[PDB]
Amino acid sequence: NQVYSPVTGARLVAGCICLTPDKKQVLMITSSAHKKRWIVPKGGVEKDEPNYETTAQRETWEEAGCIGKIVANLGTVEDMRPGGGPPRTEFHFYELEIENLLDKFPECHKRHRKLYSYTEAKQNLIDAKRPELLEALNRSAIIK
Ligand SMILES: O=P(O)(O)O[C@H]1[C@H](OP(=O)(O)O)[C@@H](OP(=O)(O)O)[C@H](OP(=O)(O)O)[C@@H](OP(=O)(O)O)[C@H]1OP(=O)(O)O
Ligand SMILES: [Mg+2]
Repeated sequence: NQVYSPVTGARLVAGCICLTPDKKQVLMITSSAHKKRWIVPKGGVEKDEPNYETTAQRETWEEAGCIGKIVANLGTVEDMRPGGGPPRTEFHFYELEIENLLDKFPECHKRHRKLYSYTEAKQNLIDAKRPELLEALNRSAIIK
């Protein structure tokens, strides 16, 4: 039920850089694969979905119980990895303004969630070994 690139054959994923009204803090969730690594909400595009905004906002709700307004398109980043060969993932990110953070959401028992300063969020994605996600974060309007 997943969607792949007709060029690279890379898996199409969409996610959100969820920033507060003041643009000081960003919403991070713990990885499911590894419980101590901090990432941002994102997930596979599905066949029915008409655009990437739909995937982004769906995954943002499921993984982080975040509701908000998409204010910007941060373009794409790739999971370019060791050796040669095409990327495995093509990520489409959007900046979202956090309107509401719900206590309950589909994966609130599988993950932790917390607002971080730019400084600490940058360290977390390094620690998490996800510089593609840090690229996307740096494209946002976060204060540093
Ligand atoms: O759908 P899968 O084939 O299981 O893909 C998983 C899944 O990615 P998605 O969220 O995009 O589905 C993991 O994310 P979780 O939802 O389990 O958190 C992600 O782990 P991260 O949490 O680090 O993103 C992991 O990537 P990794 O290679 O780091 O294990 C990735 O595997 P793929 O390489 O097959 O995409
Ligand atoms: Mg996911």
